Amino acid sequence: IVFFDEMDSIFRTRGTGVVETTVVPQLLSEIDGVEGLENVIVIGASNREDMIDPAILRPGRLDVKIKIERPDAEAAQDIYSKYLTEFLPVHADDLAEFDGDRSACIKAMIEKVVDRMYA
Amino acid sequence: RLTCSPNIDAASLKKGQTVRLNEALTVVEAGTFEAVGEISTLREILADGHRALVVGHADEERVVWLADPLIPRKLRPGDSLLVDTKAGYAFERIPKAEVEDLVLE
Repeated sequence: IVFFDEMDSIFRTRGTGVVETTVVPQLLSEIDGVEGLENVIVIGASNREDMIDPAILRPGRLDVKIKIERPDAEAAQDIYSKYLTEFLPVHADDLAEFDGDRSACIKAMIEKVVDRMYA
Repeated sequence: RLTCSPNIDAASLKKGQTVRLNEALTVVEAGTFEAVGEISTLREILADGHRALVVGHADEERVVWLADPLIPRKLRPGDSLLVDTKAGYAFERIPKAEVEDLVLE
């Protein structure tokens, strides 16, 4: 798996320059040549998809596009749970309200902060 | 400016053909054409039909006479030719495959 990060730096486009202009041709040729191999996979990430020229994004080479949307309330709760782990120390005042039930206290706190943020 | 030995035929010699010398500086034999050296991209063929303008590896352009085998098939701009800058001769054409035509169509 080859990971091309920040595809805005290179492979963006050749028309707007205001050799870097000779990067995408041979890369497209090499990708077309390696397409026949079954196990070779190319992965790319970019913040700005508009700067990338559609020639590399035509059906064929870059046939799959995946959009990562901004999190919503449920996604925010899941992300908070991914970090607010039970291993972090919890003050006795909040913990006593749940009779030592760490998981219940943590999940209630996660729901409360998610509701506070999206209000 | 060397003199030709009576053994060899002066008219039989071809332009750009490598020749053999000796301690008396007399050409007694003529060999084949050189097969190793710099490769230059052809830019254009001059009006005289005997000299061509090519570009070197370092973007340095030169005017060099063409060898006898180069004087169907027609030479075209973009072809790669074996050259000798010191002697100012192009001896052979090195075939190259272009992928641009395949990509475009």
